[PDB]
Amino acid sequence: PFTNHRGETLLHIASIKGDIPSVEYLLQNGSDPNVKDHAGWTPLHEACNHGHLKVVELLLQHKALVNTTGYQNDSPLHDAAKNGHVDIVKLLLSYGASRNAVNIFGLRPVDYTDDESMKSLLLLP
Repeated sequence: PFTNHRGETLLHIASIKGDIPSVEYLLQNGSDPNVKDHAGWTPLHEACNHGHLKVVELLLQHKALVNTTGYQNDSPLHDAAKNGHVDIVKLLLSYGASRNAVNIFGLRPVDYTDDESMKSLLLLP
């Protein structure tokens, strides 16, 4: 419940930073990873956007909802796809991330990449 003026918890902040010891300890001690700041971001959205694979994985192990819509209704998959984080796209998908989820613009994660390696995970062969 303790947040800064932007509604960010310590978990959000550690997830932005990719601070594994912090994320790990908070989650180990019962911090609910299903929590939004004022804008709509979950700690998972933040880790995916900033490329923090291990943090993403910890959040998922601790029951962070893989498909939650955040700011502009972006999924965690949007954030990872957007920012060219192929490893995180694979992980998210392995947890059941919705490949063709749409944000408020009606756009999919694939709509945010020209990368071949990224497109191959998000499209069918």
